[PDB]
Amino acid sequence: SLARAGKVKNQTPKVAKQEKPKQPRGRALKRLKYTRRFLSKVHMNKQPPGK
Amino acid sequence: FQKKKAEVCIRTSQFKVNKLLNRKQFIVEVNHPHWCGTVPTQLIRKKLATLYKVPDASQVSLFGFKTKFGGGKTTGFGLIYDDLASLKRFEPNYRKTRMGFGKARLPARKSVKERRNRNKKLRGKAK
Amino acid sequence: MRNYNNFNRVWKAPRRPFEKERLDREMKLCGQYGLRCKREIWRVNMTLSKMRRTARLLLTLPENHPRRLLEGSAIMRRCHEYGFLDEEKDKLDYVLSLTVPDILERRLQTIVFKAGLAKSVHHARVLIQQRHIAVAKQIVTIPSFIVRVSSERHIAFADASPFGNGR
Amino acid sequence: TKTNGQNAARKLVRLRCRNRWADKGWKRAHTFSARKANPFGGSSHAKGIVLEKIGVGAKQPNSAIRKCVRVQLIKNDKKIIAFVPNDGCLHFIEENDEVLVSGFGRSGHAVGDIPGVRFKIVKVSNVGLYALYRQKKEKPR
Amino acid sequence: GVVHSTKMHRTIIIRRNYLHFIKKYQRYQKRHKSLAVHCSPAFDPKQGDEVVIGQCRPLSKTIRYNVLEVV
RNA sequence: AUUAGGGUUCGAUUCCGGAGAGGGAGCCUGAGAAAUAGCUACCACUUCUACGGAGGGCAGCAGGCGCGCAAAUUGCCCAAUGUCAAAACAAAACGAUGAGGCAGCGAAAAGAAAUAGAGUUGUCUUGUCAUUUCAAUGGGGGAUAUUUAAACCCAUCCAAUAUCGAGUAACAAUUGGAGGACAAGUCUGGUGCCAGCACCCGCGGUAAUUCCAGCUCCAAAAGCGUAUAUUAA
Ligand SMILES: [K+]
Ligand SMILES: [K+]
Ligand SMILES: [Mg+2]
Ligand SMILES: [Mg+2]
Ligand SMILES: [Mg+2]
Ligand SMILES: [Mg+2]
Ligand SMILES: [Mg+2]
Ligand SMILES: [Mg+2]
Ligand SMILES: [Mg+2]
Ligand SMILES: [Mg+2]
Ligand SMILES: [Mg+2]
Ligand SMILES: [Mg+2]
Ligand SMILES: [Mg+2]
Ligand SMILES: [Mg+2]
Ligand SMILES: [Mg+2]
Ligand SMILES: [Mg+2]
Ligand SMILES: [Mg+2]
Ligand SMILES: [Mg+2]
Ligand code: NA
Ligand code: NA
Ligand code: NA
Repeated sequence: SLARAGKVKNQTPKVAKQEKPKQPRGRALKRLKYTRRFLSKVHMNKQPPGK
Repeated sequence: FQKKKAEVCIRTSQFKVNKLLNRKQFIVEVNHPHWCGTVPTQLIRKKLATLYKVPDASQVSLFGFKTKFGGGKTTGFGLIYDDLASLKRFEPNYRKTRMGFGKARLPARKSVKERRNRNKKLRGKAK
Repeated sequence: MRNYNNFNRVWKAPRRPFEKERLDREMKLCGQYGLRCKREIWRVNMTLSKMRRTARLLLTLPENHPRRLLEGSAIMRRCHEYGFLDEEKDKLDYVLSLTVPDILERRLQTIVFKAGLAKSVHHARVLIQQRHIAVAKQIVTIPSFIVRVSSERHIAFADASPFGNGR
Repeated sequence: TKTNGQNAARKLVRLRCRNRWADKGWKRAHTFSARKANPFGGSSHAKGIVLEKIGVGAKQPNSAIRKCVRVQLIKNDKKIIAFVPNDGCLHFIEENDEVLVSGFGRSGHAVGDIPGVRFKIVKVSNVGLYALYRQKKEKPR
Repeated sequence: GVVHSTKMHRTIIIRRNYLHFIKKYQRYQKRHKSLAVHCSPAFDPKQGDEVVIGQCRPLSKTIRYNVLEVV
């Protein structure tokens, strides 16, 4: 029919991105990731349970 | 760190006497441990003239100075001519213009080219 | 046009983009030596690969082949000069055993850190980038500067730096 | 089994030359039929004009109306079907719009559940279609 | 070379048979070249005879060699 | 280029060789040309004209129009490298050179490299956290100047009596992903075989690990996707 083009994208409620503090760039970002992955079965993005 | 007066010390390397062009040729390296910026060429000229017992400083030619990375030292090339006449006779004109006794710049080459191309259409008296 | 200045690449990407063990080992090397990106490890990898390929080609030859006597001597000289190999070992077979930390240990960042002029490799990096470090009175601003064994005793703060003799 | 003779080089050369034609990729690389039949004429992209917006039903077991455009290529007047590659991106495309087309990733093979299409839209009116999708640009005129 | 034909007047065709090596297959190919050679009446070569020939200035459209000896 | 080896593939393009100057063919001069910013003629196109006539050849440089997916300034200069020449330079007296060099544009590609470093109190041996303290440094602004033919870049410096500047260091990093291949969520909303995704396998039909989004996380990072070729696989 071609009339339903963009249905879901237009339907999706618009949610604003929230103002987060700025992450370090470059070598400091690697420093942060190293000090999180080490010096602290590992799950890198563990989520809370939910249904 | 102690605050002190800016000092400049001249050194000379690969010295050669050139009878053919009436001059001495050498690399000049300057050491300026506490100098704000670059030592101007005229200052090095006066220091070199005093160092080499040259009667007049205008017969010293200096060019192509490369400051070292990290500061405190610059290196260039130097020429000491037997007299002022030899300097003005043998020097490239741009270096003479640097020292203030060069020739005036000729008109723009585009205009010279255009006038030369106009004349190719003309016979004797007119062109 | 009619310009004959050479250039070449110094690094190569890994063949497998997501190996968990390789990724973890590289992140470790980045954290412990304070690197900015994986390209630095991969540059060391290319250097090591070239050296090892040369050593294999040389060892395949008979021991008294003039090419072996020349180039093996040169490569041993370079490895001893830059501290990649210990001066005790002098055979051609010890280049084959060189590892990435062996080269990474000779970076100016790691050397400045190990010399106590910096509190960490991250302090050493910014110290080098800010012209506070001189090797034999020459300011060196490159953290990947590979330090010769002879230059290790001449690494101090730069004279022009406020940590040396500067304003 | 193969010939082994020390002076049997000609047999081996002729044999390899003959059998190299059985490799489909080599034959396609060393003949003109694919390049002639290829609407892009061997190019990576081609510019065209949008004739009409059409809906192509996805193949079983999928069920969808894949939004495509019929486009006539500027260089050779060939007519193709090209996919519009995101959600609601069909509204960025109008009839007679100038459009840049690329391959679909499989070198002329049809891709996914879209039955007989090997092309997709990447630009319209000289701006990136994905750029319009993310509202990074505006459509001229 | 070996004499291949004596049909022409004062001119003969010789063959230079050789093996050509194909690097990829590490093997050889039989190949031959043919040269038209002027033959002086001082020689009477036959088909299958071996001849030594020497290069000279062009003597015709094809002839660039002269029979120097018949083995 | 790719490659353990054997190979596969690309080579219009900087050096060497050949060829051509819209197409064809002739030719004069000359040591050397079948020369084309030489001549002659025809064929196409094409410019000026007072209609008698007379002209043209960018596959040189720059720049147009077209063609295309696809490629810069109608810039400066002969300072360097060379060529020619009746010619060293200079002295009334400066040879020509879009060859060449220099700059502009230029994320083809290549090298180096920022986007922070040390802390204090408590909170929770580390490590995150709200702080609240220090120094350091470039990006940038400038200069006694330096460089350059002149400019511009790089370097040098922020007194040598006398020289600016970071705290949301807002001077705020992106591009693709998170079911498998393949690193990373059995999170939360929306949709309901639709919209869409998906190179392949597949996901979506009301509890979507796959779509549209927020959050979080992953990979590479001043880069990262996509298409088409090609090499390995
Ligand atoms: K010519
Ligand atoms: K340029
Ligand atoms: Mg070529
Ligand atoms: Mg050529
Ligand atoms: Mg010619
Ligand atoms: Mg033309
Ligand atoms: Mg001609
Ligand atoms: Mg021309
Ligand atoms: Mg009249
Ligand atoms: Mg003509
Ligand atoms: Mg042009
Ligand atoms: Mg061309
Ligand atoms: Mg041009
Ligand atoms: Mg381009
Ligand atoms: Mg040129
Ligand atoms: Mg739901
Ligand atoms: Mg859901
Ligand atoms: Mg599921
Ligand atoms: Na389905
Ligand atoms: Na998601
Ligand atoms: Na997505």
